[PDB]
Amino acid sequence: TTGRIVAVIGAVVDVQFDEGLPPILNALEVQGRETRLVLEVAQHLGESTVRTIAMDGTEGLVRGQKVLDSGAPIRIPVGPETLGRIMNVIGEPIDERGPIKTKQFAAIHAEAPEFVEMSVEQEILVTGIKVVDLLAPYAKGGKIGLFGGAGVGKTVLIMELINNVAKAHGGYSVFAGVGERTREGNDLYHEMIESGVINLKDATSKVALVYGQMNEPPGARARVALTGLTVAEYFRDQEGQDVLLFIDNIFRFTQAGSEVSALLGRIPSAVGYQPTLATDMGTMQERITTTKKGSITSVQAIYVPADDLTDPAPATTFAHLDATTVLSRAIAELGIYPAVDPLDSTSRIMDPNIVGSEHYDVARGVQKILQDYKSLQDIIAILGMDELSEEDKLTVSRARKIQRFLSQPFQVAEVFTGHLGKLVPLKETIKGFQQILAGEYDHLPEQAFYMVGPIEEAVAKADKLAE
Amino acid sequence: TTGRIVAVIGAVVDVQFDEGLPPILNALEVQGRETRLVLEVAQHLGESTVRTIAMDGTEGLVRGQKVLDSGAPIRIPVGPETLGRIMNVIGEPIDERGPIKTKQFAAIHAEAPEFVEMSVEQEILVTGIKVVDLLAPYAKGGKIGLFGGAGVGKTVLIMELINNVAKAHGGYSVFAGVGERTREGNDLYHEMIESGVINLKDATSKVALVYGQMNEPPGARARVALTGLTVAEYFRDQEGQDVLLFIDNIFRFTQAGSEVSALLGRIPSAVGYQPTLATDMGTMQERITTTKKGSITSVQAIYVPADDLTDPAPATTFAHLDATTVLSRAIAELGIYPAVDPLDSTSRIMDPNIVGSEHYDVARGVQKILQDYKSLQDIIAILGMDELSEEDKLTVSRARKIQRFLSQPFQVAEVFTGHLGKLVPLKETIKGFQQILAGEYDHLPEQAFYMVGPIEEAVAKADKLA
Amino acid sequence: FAKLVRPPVQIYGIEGRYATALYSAASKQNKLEQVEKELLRVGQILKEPKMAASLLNPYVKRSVKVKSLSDMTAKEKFSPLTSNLINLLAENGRLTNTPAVISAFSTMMSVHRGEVPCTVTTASALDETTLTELKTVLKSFLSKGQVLKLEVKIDPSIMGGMIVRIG
Amino acid sequence: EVKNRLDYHISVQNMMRQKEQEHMINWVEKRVVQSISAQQEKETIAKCIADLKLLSKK
Amino acid sequence: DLEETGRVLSIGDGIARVHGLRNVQAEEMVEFSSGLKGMSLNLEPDNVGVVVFGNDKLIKEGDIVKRTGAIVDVPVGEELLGRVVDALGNAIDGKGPIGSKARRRVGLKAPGIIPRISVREPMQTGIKAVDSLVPIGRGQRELIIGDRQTGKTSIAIDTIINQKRFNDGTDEKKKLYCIYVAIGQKRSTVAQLVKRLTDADAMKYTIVVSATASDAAPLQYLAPYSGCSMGEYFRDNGKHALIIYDDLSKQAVAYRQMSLLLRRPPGREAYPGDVFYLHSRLLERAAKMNDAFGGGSLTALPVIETQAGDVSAYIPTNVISITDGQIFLETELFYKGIRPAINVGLSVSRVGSAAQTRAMKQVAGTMKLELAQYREVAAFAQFGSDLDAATQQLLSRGVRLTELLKQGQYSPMAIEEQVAVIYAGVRGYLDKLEPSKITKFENAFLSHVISQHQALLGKIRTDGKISEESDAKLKEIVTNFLAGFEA
Amino acid sequence: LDPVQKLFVDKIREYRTKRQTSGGPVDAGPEYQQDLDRELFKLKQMYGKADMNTFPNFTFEDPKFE
Repeated sequence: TTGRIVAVIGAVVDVQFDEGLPPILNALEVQGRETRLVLEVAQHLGESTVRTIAMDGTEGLVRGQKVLDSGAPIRIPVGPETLGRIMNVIGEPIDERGPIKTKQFAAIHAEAPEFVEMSVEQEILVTGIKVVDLLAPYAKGGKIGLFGGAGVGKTVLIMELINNVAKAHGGYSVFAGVGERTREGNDLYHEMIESGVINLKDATSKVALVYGQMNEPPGARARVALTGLTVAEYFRDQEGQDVLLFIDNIFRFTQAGSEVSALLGRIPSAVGYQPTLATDMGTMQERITTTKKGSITSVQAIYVPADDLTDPAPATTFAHLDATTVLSRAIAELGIYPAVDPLDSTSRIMDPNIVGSEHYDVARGVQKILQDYKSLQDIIAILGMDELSEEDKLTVSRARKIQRFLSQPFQVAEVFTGHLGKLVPLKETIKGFQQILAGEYDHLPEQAFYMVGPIEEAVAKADKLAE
Repeated sequence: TTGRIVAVIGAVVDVQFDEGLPPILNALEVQGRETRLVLEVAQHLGESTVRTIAMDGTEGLVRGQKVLDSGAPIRIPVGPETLGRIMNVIGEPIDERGPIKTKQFAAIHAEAPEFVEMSVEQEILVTGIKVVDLLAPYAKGGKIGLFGGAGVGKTVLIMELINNVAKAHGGYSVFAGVGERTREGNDLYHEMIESGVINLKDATSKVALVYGQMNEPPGARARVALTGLTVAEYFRDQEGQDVLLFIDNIFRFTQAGSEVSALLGRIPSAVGYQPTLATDMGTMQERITTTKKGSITSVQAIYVPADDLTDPAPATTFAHLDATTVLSRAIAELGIYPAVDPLDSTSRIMDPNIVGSEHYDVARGVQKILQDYKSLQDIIAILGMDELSEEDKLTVSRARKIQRFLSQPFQVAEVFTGHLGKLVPLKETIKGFQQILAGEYDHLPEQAFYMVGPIEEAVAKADKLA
Repeated sequence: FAKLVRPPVQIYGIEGRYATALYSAASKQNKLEQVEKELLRVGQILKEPKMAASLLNPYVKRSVKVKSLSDMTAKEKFSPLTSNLINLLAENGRLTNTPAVISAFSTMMSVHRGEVPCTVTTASALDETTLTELKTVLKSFLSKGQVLKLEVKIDPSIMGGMIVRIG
Repeated sequence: EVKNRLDYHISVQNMMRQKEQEHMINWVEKRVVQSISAQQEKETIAKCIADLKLLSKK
Repeated sequence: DLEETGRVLSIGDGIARVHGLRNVQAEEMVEFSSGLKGMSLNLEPDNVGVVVFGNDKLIKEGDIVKRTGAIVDVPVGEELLGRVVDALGNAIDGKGPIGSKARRRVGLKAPGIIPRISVREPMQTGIKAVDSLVPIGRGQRELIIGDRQTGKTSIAIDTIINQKRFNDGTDEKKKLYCIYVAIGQKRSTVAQLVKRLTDADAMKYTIVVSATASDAAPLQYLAPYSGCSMGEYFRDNGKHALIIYDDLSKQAVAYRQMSLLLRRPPGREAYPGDVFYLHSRLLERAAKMNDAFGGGSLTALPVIETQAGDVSAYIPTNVISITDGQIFLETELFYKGIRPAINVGLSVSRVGSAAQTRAMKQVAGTMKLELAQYREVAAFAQFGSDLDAATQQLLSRGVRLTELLKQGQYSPMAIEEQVAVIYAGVRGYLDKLEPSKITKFENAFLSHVISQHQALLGKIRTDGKISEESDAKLKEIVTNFLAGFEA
Repeated sequence: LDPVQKLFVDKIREYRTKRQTSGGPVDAGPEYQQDLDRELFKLKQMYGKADMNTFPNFTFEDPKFE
């Protein structure tokens, strides 16, 4: 059909479609566009007028301007050709490496695969990051939230995870730098190039980069998430791969939604969040899956607004999550990196069976002690800090060691730290703590334990410290 | 031409003018009204209907009633002969010393003087109040915005200053009772008369009164400030003058704005706010100045809405301030009149610069000590300072003493205080702190420092104590 | 829902939902002008307290209205669909509004009836024509020097910037 | 200390020209704005140029 | 003329619902009969919602609204340097016109990934603390966050002044063209400010974009974007510009208002949502380009003034989420005197090192660390009173370091000096002395080195680093200086 | 200085007539003279009330330390 811009009210372009309409969600192309203006249909407002969503900037546009419906929703390049490619929402070679010679298009409305398709079992994905596995044992294919509020090497960590993992598997990647600083995507870019994990000589990597930075129409930015999903589903099942899906930042997605929600006429409910908050997520998360024919191990960076998770949005988010990483900015403020919240960073799927009881218990004991330790905090702030009762001291110290031991060097922010990152596969870890648990190193003292990979290195560090 | 009341909803008078339809801000005078019932046009709503704001009150207005546009903004009598005189908003003497024989009129929109035109070299307006000068030093030409709780001697203070200052002054002063208690104006009246600064065989008082008291209808209160600006510009620019401009209270300006906002069919910003608080502010503020052509030394009463400063209104306001006066109720609760809190009450013009570092530093130690103390009181609140370091104890007490030493009698409100006013020139001010700071004093009672004049008086008092 | 004759602009809302209705209705069969006049007539037939008595009080119940503004508008003969649409606007409250509704349809200093462009003066082209930049030249021959305070006074107007160059 | 009095004299004469400029202007313009109007033929030039728009735009 | 002219449908609030103009270009800046400009934000089916740039006591309805036919561009050039301009690029310095007769679109969107090259340059401010602890690079973006006239501004100023020496360099690696966006800042303040720069005459390499308090709201709104275009200009000319957005906070307010006037809903914190987009997009335009673009930069110092340290203040939250770190200023230290008043425990440059000189890195790494404990040793085994020497040292040292970073209001500096003095304390050399004498010393030490060890200074600056030799040069020098301080 | 010839001829012509007179450049006008004298005062305040037709001069001193 043809539309006329009948109203441009901001980048909300209400199009009165003239020759009828196209159905909902149809991607529309504005006639008279140097950079095709994909409009996403939102309401058929009636009167063959739709409220549409600009997916480009709306500048210069003549009101009335002619729109030709793409006859579908947003359909996007798909094909293996996306590996080692930076695509935008509309797939576009924002790699700036010429058009992607994709062999398939897809409407980016991918939907929820069926109940039956879902692999009912997963296996703990071990990250080899002690803490991680330990408290939130991740499952291959899992939906991981990285809650964490801002800045805390968060992204760094994430990247590092990518290093650790994506390299390490035949698992493919999608990285969606959504809403991210173009700059950080740049930075990031260079890292992959550098890493050679974006290897471009063979364009392929194993990785789709999808970027929808914080300078793009929110709806569009909102939709870049779908885009990636659609692609990945293709890789997931069709390419059969365990794709690792990095989303940074699903909060911003939600946000993007909310910003528009108003404009979408939806009354964006509490905390400003879109009233459709539930559906937005619901559909999305439900679009996400690890099925039987593949995994999308979904790593969702989740900015925690104001570190408020009780913020309805994260609160919702939580529902979808099955492994949560809540990074604690306080702990971060305690300087750490592991900066995480640990007594919040879970997977409901920790098991005395599946992680075995050893792990499980160790974690539980540990978690407990930390929790206990926390209790002791209550004495100490005002009542003593190398001072009160002592058995509790014993634990205090132990907790403290545990803390330090929980700290592990950053493996690329060695650039900053000079600490070579470390990693400890699971048993040595479990054991590790057991030794500490065993209270072995009590002759030994704290700081030796800090920022290590396996415990020996701490032992070693002790020695260096005895000078 | 003439307009019709098409709708009256309060002082938003929806007027359909067809016959003409002048710009916005054209003052209309209502036909069928014995009163000079000004509506000042607010919106051209279209349909040659304007939304006007009656400045005035309304009633007895049969709708359709004819309004004749007076065709311009409020033009108000001007000339030096306004000194003494209390004029209402519309510039008619509400001193009622007959009328005024103006010289000219002025549209009560007056604008921003130019960036290029400014002379802007802040110099302390001294005040002789230890607490003030020291802590919240005032600058000649400065805009000091007096945040302060209700009745806290806020008014008192301003007055008190007015005495102290406006006397000494050579430029004139304007008192704008905006939304003020008429009563307080009555009171004010009588001192002014009394004081003979308003000498009434003098329309050449050092002070012109413009009153647009609490009682006015909103519009009048809303706009009266603009008026006042216009006057002072007259005296400054036209009459040279360093004006001291007493505004009680700009808050009511604000209030008025917000109040109307609704009726102005607006989306009224938070708390109902006028979002045009901002524009209002700018538009006012910029009229406020201290040109090359002189000073409007601007004494702006700012009621702190709900004493929330956080409150966007004050929040904005700060930007425009140059000297901030926070009267601090907490302090007030500590009985103190002076009730200021200078970690709050700050002055841009308080600087090691503008007012000496001595001041600053002596202060920085103070500000510090207090700042620390401020940190302490809460731990202490539990703990007392008992098992908490003695040096601190000393210092705390000192900080406090310094606090006490800042307590200063009111000469005006000797009735109120009992206490008999004190005024302390700078040096003795410096000295004071430096001494207390020296711990020299400290072998002494805290309350010795209370309601003193110069440190001597504390000394005197120490004896009198012990 | 039907695709309709929507000869553009055409103020789509605004008593012009109806205008636009008849911009498909009337144009269907093109009984436009005929009806335009129906409307005109009606215009004052209404707007007197007489048809618009129910304006005067709508308390009179809408039924009554569609039986007094006519049994249709019925008493006359302005009725192609005119009356049915009358009997709709009535009820649909758009009756007090009607001049404008009529306008919207009708009235066409420009809208499918004529034209109006200007930079200077009342330059009410008036003509449904394909051009007018001659039909102005035309007009500038009823005069070509004359007064021109009979609309644009370009005198202050252009005399505006120059005062700027100086300042 | 030298410069500022020199610059003052210039700056005043500059400021003193602009004011004379506006006041000069105001009398010259407020006199002759009135007289012009007799020229019908600027509305001669309005139409003329208006044809070189009405024709010569499209 | 016709069509792409309008009659003011309604006017109030400088919001002209405009009848006509219909085939209009989206966001076309339009032109008033008054000659005021306006912007076509909302093309509604039956009006054009036009924000009037100016104000509407000056106009009335039915008035001809004529398109300008232009979507905003602003004059661009670099003859903005030495200039205070308004957003439209017009003198407000009132220094006749500006020489920037190119105009360049504000709405030009941010580049891609590819036209960038990330940072690896430092950016220096002379502010020891800054440059050290939240070491910054160029093309960056970093929040100045703090409350009011803490020399609120000062921070920027001294930095700018500091860049003077670099601008007195002939670099373009440090020769930094400074851009000051004044949002909401009364002329007086601004005047002072201008004046300050003037006095410093750093102004010569400086645009000051000033939307004071005054300005009809869009004007303040626009200004940043303006500044932005203007800054992108340098950036694409390889030139390194620093734009200070001070502050969007006021802008947002205005904007909300603008929206509200657009009868758009108060979003979160009564602020509409795409004020996020607003700034986000604005801020994305700050960058460090790669070499193809001359490598240029627009380094962004946005300023946000928190109200009551409120960062969950929605927009702050936002901005934080944008920021590459933030320079948190705290009151207390300020009240304590201590300027720095910063909480570096709350100030970050996530970056850290790309933004550095090895010189600085050499002392600072350690120092940061040391301060970390030092600060920390206020909390474990202390909430305020206790004793032991080991640690006491750390405190002592710490206290010293505090001074050492304590850099009063007004202080443009060069980094090696900074390092120089820093080195003394780091390398433990004055620990002894009291804070009071530090400053004095520091000064003294400075003329001394300045004079004498100008040699040395030459070197350190040169090496970008302190060589071990230069260190040694320090060691005796400092010791001796201290000694000289006596001896 | 100059643009639109149709007005400009007369307008510019009147301005030159000004210059071609020496009872002032055609006249002056009280209003200007009053402001001139005022503005002249103020800027002397701007840079002090010395007269920079002349320059400063200084004096000299010494004392013994030990």
